[PDB]
Amino acid sequence: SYYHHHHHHDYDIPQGAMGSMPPRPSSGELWGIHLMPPRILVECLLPNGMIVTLECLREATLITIKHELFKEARKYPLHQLLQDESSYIFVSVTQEAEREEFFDETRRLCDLRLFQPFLKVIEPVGNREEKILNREIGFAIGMPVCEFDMVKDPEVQDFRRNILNVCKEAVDLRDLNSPHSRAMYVYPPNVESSPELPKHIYNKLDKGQIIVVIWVIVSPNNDKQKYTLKINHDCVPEQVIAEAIRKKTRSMLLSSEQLKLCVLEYQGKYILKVCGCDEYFLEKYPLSQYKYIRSCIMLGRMPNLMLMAKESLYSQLPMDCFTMPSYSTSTKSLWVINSALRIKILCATYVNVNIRDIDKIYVRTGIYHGGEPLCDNVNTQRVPCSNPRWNEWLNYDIYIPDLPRAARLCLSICSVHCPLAWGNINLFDYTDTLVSGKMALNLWPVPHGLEDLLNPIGVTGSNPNKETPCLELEFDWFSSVVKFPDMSVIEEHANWSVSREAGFSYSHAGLSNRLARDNELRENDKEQLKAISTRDPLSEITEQEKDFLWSHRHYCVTIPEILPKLLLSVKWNSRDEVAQMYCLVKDWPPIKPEQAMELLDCNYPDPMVRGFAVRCLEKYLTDDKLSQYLIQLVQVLKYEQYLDNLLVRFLLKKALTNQRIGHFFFWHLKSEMHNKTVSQRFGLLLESYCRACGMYLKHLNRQVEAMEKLINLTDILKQEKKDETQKVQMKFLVEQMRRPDFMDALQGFLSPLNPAHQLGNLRLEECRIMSSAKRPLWLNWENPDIMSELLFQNNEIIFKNGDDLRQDMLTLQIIRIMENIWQNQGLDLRMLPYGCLSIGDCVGLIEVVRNSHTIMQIQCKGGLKGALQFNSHTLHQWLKDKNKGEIYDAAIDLFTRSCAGYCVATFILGIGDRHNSNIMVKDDGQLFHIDFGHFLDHKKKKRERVPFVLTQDFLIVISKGAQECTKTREFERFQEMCYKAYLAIRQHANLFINLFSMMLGSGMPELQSFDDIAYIRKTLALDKTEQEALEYFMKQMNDAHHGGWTTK
Amino acid sequence: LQDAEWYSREEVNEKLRDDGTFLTKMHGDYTLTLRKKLIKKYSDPLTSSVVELINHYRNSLAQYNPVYPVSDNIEAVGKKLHEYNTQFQEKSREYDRLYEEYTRTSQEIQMKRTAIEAFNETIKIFEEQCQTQERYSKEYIEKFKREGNEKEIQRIMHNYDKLKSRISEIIDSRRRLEEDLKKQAAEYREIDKRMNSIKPDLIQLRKTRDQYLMWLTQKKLNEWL
Ligand SMILES: N#Cc1cccc(N)c1
Repeated sequence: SYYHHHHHHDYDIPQGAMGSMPPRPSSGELWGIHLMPPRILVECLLPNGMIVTLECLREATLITIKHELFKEARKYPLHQLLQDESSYIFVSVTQEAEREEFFDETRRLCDLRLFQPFLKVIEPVGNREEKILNREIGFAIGMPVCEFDMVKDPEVQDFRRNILNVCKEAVDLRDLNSPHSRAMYVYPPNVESSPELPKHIYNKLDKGQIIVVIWVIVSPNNDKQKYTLKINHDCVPEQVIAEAIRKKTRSMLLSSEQLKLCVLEYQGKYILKVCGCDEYFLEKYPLSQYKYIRSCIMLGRMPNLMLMAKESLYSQLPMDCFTMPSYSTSTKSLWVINSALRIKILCATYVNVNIRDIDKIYVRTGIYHGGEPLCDNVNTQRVPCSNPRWNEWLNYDIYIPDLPRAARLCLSICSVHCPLAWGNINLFDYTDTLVSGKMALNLWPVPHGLEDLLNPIGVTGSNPNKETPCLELEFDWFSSVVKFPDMSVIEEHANWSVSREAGFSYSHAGLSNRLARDNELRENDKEQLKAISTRDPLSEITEQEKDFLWSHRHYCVTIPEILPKLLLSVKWNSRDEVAQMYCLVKDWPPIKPEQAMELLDCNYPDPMVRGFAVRCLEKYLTDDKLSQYLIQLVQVLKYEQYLDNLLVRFLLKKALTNQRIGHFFFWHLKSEMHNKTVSQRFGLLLESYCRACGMYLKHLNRQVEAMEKLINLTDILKQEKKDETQKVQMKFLVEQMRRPDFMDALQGFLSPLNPAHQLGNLRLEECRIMSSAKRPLWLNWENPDIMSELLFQNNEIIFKNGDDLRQDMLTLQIIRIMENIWQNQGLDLRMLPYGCLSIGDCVGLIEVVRNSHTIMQIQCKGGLKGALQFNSHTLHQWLKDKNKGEIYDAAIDLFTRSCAGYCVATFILGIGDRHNSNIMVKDDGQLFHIDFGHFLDHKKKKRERVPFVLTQDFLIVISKGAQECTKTREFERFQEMCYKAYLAIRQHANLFINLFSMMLGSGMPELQSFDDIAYIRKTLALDKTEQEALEYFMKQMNDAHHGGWTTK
Repeated sequence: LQDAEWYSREEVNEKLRDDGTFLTKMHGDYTLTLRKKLIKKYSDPLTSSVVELINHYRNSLAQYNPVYPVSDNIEAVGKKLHEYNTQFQEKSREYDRLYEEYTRTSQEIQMKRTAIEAFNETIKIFEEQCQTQERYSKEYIEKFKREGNEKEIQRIMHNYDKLKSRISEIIDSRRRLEEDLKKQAAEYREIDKRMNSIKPDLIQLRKTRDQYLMWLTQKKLNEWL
């Protein structure tokens, strides 16, 4: 009766059930097995040809193993044919299939990444032992350096040798005014962008003063002493250092004049540390302008600095010691070539198709510039579905001189209408040489979101994976290597192309592409241009507007900010036009970085444009702002045509100029090394960084090693220890963490979430596996700072093996940026964008916020006894329970200030639906969201959603217990914060579009193409006027809530 | 003029999605969105209506500036939306599962390939080692003459026996990888194969489900979807 007695015969019961943890799988300490057995046999191949098999412990060092090998080899034959043991080094085949010599004989048998458990004994060949520490480099990069040396392609080799230009120049800046400048590389001052202070920070100062606390140390360094100055906010470290020495050294045995002299011989020997972490105040900024201070002000905290002698600081700094590695008029112009383009398709080989399902298959083709320079074509649907071979010159309606520098062929095999594979080639190579001859393009399979035929925003180049559709082809050969024009030549052609237009005559209908208004344009025009200039990148421009722009291009220099719209309004298929655009760009007024970043997205692939864009960054983009946007800048390298380019040279330099940038620049590259779209590019780039970065390589190698311990550890917990009790697993976890290899590897190192914090010594009692099915590890470290207690005695961060962090990571960044927007425009909403860092393929790190609880814990703890119900006041009650006195009043301000911001950010982004277990509240009353999920509304493919719907719980707390909260001023306030915030983001909406646009590079399913990003238009309502948009938001917010939100 | 069959930017992209097809007040009036192109009496040649301007150019846009007018139960055509939407979402999981298996099998394979390079490298070093001992072992048979003759050479030959038979095990271990490499590489061709047959029928299912939702809208929808 239930199922109308309908059977499902197919259905049998004998990764949905316990459906969590879907990445996998990475082999560990040996081949085929995650974690070598605690005792193990190893076949030792000797110089005398004898095999002796030692039983060693997993954890044994090579020094220990050698010492025993040569003891136990006396007992075997041919002993007299062995030299003293010291005359030998170890070697084996590793899991990357290379023969690594083992020089650092402290290393343990598990940590070697062997393939088969066997060591060969030998004398150290290649007497520069020193040089064969690019194992160091290869370890950091996670692919051996010799793997580049056997690459044929000259671009790669050329990148490798030429990029050293950058490495040498950056290292010359470091040892300029050393040791200070070295300390400045290593410990670069962590400083806000502006010295100017927001009003709400200022008002915490009583006419610009903060109580500070300078600590100092005395014999035998154990006893420390406070010195609480009350100084100006905008005074500098040296002024503060003086006052702390004044106070330390006033005395009843020193006159004032005697003091003044004792200040001068002391004042410049010291510098200001932060108690609890390795931050320093090495240069003249307003104390306020340092990040640490400003946080201390906002949190109502007293800064706790330390006087540190410079010699104890230049003690610790090493020598960075850079070395050069072992790897150290003509034939034709394109504009001569008087044919159109034709490209020959030959034979796709490895195509996997059901002859039953599919009728017919063909090769669609096109030429592109991000958007395309001719009507797209195919070829005829020949030898379909079964060994397909076309032998057709395809004919593209475009002259060969009208191909732009960055022109690209995009192609794809399809089904009848449905793409099988794809791949795109650059029509010019890195040396400017037109592509002629026979090419072997291996193809890429179509992604999730992409249904379209051809995919041109896809990566330029072949797949490296051999066993894929290998569609070979032939390019027209013109009896000479055809090259792209010089710039000197494109200049001349423009100078002629302009002078020629000045004599074209009276009537030109299709006025479109030329002024006719001359030096005197109309004023209705001049305001319709700045009207275009305001529009975001996704408000698509019409042919009329395009042509209108293109004619007035010379007045467009007045409005530099128009440039993206202008550049998109060029006919890139008309070199006459293109040659003129190059001449404007040549000296176009530099613009703001947040606007110039648009120009490094996929829609602006020209080298001259991207040049001008980097030029802007070189001028305006501070080391601060670079850090903020580094994620997008790494991602945008993908869209560069060639390995060696201006953007790579810019970042690489900054990276080797500032070690805090360096750090994240390593990790963001290192993250994506799994991805074959970038393994080459990033591998090479990372080799450069790693060869030039000084002692930070050794620090990275420690971080790296620690992560790969945790990768193996969680990897076992998720395969062989699934279907065990937490009890059993947790026993296994703590057993393993106590082995000395784990103790070595997981104790003395820097937090990759923030390398200022040091991790020392695991407290294994506070280390535990969380409940989640992904088996994330809660890890806890002792802060080994001299003033640990002043900041945090314990540092704890979560490591997650199963889950892709980079959605979160971007939303978190996107929040951090809304926060700064809001605050630097005087209005306080306190977002808590916690730390997140992806370090690999669905592997990552999340900052723990101590003293916070999922609303669901508040309710589970607020246990109305007996399972009757949870009370909506329980949050309010729980919050009261914490904050009592005038404190309570301020905690509701905080809750109300955070709750507003998070409501707007959430709404605009359209992050996952919010609920009890993914909202969090802190003892002091701040609220913040976690586990964001799919950002730009990714389940709508299956609405303008409101994810944060403020239930009673929250509303009660916004007003202070009042009933019918809808109608308090407590709430009126809250609403006006929401409206002021909503609009704040709407004046910066270009930036957010742009940040999202730059992130299409990454293979994020939620960012496949621009209409994914287009959601953020609706939700901001950029087509509307702000007062309509206001009312749209109020409208959207009102329907989700069922009352409130009208009569502004 | 209002109905006109063909008559904001976001949804028009999703209606032009997948060469010739076509369809703020203060900026301008109406927009012609031709796919190959947004194009603004109703430029220079102005001569009466919006229906007037489209019927002329349906018969090319080259001479204007230097190339498909694509556009009764209610409750039961609304169940169909739930039906095709359960089919379409059923189909997505199948396409999503297999894109993971494909990529895992791309890795599992390429992991195997490396391991074979590794084995082969290992074996070289073992083959180089039996070579290594024949040099010195056979210098250390003749050099001795009679001393320890078999009490030495047995235990030299024993070692040598273990060496090459350990080689024997490796080579067989490699072969056994290579067999499974092809089995994996077969399954890999099978994953692609079925992805290519699901894909065309995924898009059609999607397309009908849109037109079924188009025809209705000519808040209630969310329970079906
Ligand atoms: N117009 C237009 C258009 C259509 C698709 C993509 C982009 N970038 C532009």
